[PDB]
Amino acid sequence: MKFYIDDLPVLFPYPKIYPEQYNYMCDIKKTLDVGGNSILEMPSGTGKTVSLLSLTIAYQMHYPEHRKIIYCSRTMSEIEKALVELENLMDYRTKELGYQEDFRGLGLTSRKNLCLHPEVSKERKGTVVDEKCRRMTNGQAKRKLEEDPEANVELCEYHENLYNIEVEDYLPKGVFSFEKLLKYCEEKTLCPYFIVRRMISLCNIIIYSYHYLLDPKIAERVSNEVSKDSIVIFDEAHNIDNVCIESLSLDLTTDALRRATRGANALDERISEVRKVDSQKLQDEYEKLVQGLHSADILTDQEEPFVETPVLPQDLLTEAIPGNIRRAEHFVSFLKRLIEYLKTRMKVLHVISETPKSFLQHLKQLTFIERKPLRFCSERLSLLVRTLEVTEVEDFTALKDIATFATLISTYEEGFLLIIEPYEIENAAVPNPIMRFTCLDASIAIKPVFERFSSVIITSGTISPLDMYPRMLNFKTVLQKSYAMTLAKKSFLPMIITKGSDQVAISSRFEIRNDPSIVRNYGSMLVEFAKITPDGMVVFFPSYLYMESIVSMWQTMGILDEVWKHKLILVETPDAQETSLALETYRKACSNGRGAILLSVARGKVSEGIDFDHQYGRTVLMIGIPFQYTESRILKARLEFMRENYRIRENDFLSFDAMRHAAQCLGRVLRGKDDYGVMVLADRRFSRKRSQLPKWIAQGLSDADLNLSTDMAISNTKQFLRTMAQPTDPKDQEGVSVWSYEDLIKHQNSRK
Amino acid sequence: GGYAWEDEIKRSWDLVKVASLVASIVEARKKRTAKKNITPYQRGIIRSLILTLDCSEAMLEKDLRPNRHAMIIQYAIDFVHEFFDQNPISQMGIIIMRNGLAQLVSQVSGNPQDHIDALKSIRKQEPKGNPSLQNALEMARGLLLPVPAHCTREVLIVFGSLSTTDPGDIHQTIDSLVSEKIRVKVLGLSAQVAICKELCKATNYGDESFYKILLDETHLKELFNEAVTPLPVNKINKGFTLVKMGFPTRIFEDTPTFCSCHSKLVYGGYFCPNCHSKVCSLPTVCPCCDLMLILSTHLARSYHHLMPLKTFAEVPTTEKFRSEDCFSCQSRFPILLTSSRYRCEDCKQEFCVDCDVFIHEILHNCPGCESKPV
Ligand code: SF4
Ligand SMILES: [Zn+2]
Ligand SMILES: [Zn+2]
Ligand SMILES: [Zn+2]
Ligand SMILES: [Zn+2]
Repeated sequence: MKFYIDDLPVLFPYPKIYPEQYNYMCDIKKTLDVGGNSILEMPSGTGKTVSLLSLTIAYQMHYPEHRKIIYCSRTMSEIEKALVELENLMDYRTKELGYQEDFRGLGLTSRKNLCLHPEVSKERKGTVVDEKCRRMTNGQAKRKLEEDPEANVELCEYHENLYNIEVEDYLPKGVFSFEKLLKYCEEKTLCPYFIVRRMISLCNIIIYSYHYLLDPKIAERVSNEVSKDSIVIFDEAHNIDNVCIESLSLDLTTDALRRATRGANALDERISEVRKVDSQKLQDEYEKLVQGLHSADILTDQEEPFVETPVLPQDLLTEAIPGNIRRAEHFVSFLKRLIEYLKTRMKVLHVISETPKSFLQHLKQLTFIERKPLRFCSERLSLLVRTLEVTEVEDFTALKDIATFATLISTYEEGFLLIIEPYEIENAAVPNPIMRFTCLDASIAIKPVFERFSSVIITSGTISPLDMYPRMLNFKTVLQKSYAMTLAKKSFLPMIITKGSDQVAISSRFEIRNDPSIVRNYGSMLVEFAKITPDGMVVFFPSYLYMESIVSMWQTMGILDEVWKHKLILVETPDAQETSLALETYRKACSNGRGAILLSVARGKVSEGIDFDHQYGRTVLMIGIPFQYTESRILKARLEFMRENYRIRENDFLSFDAMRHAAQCLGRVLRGKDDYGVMVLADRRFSRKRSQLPKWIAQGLSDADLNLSTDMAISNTKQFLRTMAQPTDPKDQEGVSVWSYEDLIKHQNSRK
Repeated sequence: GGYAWEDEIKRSWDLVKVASLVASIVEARKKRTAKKNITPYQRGIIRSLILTLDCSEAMLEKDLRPNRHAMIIQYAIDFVHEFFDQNPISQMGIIIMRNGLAQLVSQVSGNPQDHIDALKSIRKQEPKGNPSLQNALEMARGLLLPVPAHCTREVLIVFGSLSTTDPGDIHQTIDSLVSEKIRVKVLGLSAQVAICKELCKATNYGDESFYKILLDETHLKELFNEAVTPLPVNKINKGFTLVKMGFPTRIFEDTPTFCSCHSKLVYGGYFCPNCHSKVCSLPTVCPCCDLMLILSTHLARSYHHLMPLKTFAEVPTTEKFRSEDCFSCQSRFPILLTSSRYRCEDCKQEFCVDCDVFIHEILHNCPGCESKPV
């Protein structure tokens, strides 16, 4: 349809529209017009991506500013979904407007997902792919080939072919999804990875993950290309704090330090070899360093620094190199003794928690390394590696971690904490000391985003409570509200089971994981629900270890045998590819009527973007509250930091952290208002957590379902499933849950 | 932490404490609105149905008295009697699903008695094993292969399980069914099944109203009954043609003679007008010349499906009325402020509530319309 807002014409790609979408669209426009940040929570059963793209894209095309749009997701899978939705809108707009307006939309991901090279795309890790692509695209091969054609160094045909054409002609006007982009590039032998990166500045809407916006290692390059007045959208940002924290975190192990020493020795040997034969390169680099130039000046735009910057760009010193690490040999000695200091600190016998300031003071005591040279460690190492002709960097890879540690610890002093534990795994014959550099304040990584950009929209399906996020992340919002879906007939049945058929309490507490009574009760619940669930049944466990243990007990007890009769069993695995294969098989079984049951982790890869709409998801079995591991040094330190700074109680945050993951999994079963399913939370502790659930889920949770039994819950599930199968009366939903064009005009007139 | 005992007493006696004629009509008025939409849709009178029944472990449940198997078989016997009564010139086939296999229990034939005997025998065996839609659909596809192009190939499936185990790819079978122009109706028992919904939708030109799930035993009888009526044909699916069939003449002989169909001595039979061979009963295909033999009564049974009687619209009490008694039965209309008169627009004659149901359910001609001379 094509309806009107106060002054903005927006073309919706569907003939019908939900009341929630119009209200959601109206609120977004007001936020953009008034400027500022907002937190909008909408039910997962109503089209959110289409509504966001429809209004935002219409907003830029109409207003003179023509503000660009920045869409941020949490995983690459969501990027493709948004792009497909993005393609849907433009196709509809092109048909309605009679012409294809000038519009460019691209997604941005890593080389691993966009490498068409037959030999470089067959790797099992993105780090190796980047190194090989850089070798063929750094420019050393091209320069060597130009000087001497006989050189055996190879190039990438896809990268070379781009130089023939101009940047503006890399792709035709329109929206190119990853599936479409690869097909188009393959037919013309071009590199999608370089096409998108060189084309970000020309895209009306650019879609990437949170890591490309929060992680300084890869954010700085992309952030420099995007505009400053563009619209920023945070989709599914209910776990944005975790992304922010991990952006400035590091872990060091005894093996890493041992490998670092080998790399340091190799660098010293290489420097000696270069000195004997080619000493002019060292002098040229030294002369530039004395002047005061940094990696940005020396390095060409075609090449990239060896060590990605680990700190935010605003925290990088703009002064010259301190001088202690100005020369190659002196820097190596500086680097070497730093590694030795780290090694001796790993021989502790008890957990030691220390602030960065204390660590620096002790370092300045045992050795004579000052704070300022450490801040330049990563910057200096990249220059040295660049000038040493290091075509193979397998040995020097370990030194990247050491350089990252030095810059991070010497840069930040507040909101960061260093943990040294003699036992990485408490259940180990021999101690395995580990050193963890942790970020406690999640607002540090997101602070630049909220200041650089004027308008930011934070939206998700299960972002509740909305007050905590402004508290946890230091920002203020013009408006924050949650919508309640106006569904004529209830489509989702949320229930809480506090005990089994025997009436014995059931919980997923780790200390009682190996309990015959609790395990059997959960297994009976799993079997009983599989009996009545028509097509698909998804089960989420608090942790992978709990799933591994409980599943094994079920196999011995014979519970899995009963499940095998009615549904195929697919289990999430640590290997990403195997889990993806399981999802394909799980979907195939549901489609063909064989029936399948998927066992996954509530905090795993499946829960972070994979949706089970319609037949795939009909019953969600939440086995316990997905609580974190309480006896963790990282979590305890963060809890204390939040308590002292933001006055957030430790118990409150723990409940909030677990509930958001439980709700996250709950909301991955509804796509439209015709989708239905049953959501069961199996733990005695969910009973008092009704107020903590999202508003649209709490509304559907009745008082009688606060504490149910396995037998009682099954009876309700059977009755609910039977009712949902009946033909819905159209008149019951003509203008109360779905609106036509005429109905929308009525709403506008009545409100005005 | 006090228990519920100390709180108070339930006091059940407190719960209970100590226009109507208009309500009875408005419900009747609303119900007449639902049936007001009647149009002469084209229907395929000649049908070829393959009744598929589920006999698996899931059919041993006690949801339906006495069990799903017994009730479904019991209703199946009822379905055969009603189907052939209103579709005399159609044929039926019966298949069952047992032990993950499709078992043929009745070949395609126009004799209702043969099907009844097969269903009665099935009533004894205990169901078990897993169901297999692909096995049943493949068998149904084969059974419908030797059918003329003018007949409507249909398959009614009574599914009771929530899962299906198949040896091959079900989607390929669904595609073949669409290519063969077979139409599938599924009557589920417990809940929607993803494959069943796709089968009913893609096989019926996208219509999603052919996959029905009951809510009680009363509704199940309605679902079975609704399938007896011929299914309207699609516009773009044209198979118009002329079918050669004859009208035999009954005889009354003094001595018995062998029948050309069963090779059995029978006193009286109908002589085919093409080869003079005698057949015990009708309607059946002649065993010699392969020419369908039917009586004029059989054709007349389907006229009402081609010229449905237009619904009767209520008359508001504001206007005056013609007569105080029903035109057809002269049943005095109660005064009751509401009216019970139903008028036929074609003839504008008042009818009582009793006749209106009878005229549109038992009879198929408006008594007033016939009396009216043009
Ligand atoms: S230029 Fe593109 S195709 Fe070639 S190796 Fe690099 S990422 Fe792969
Ligand atoms: Zn005979
Ligand atoms: Zn004959
Ligand atoms: Zn009457
Ligand atoms: Zn009449």
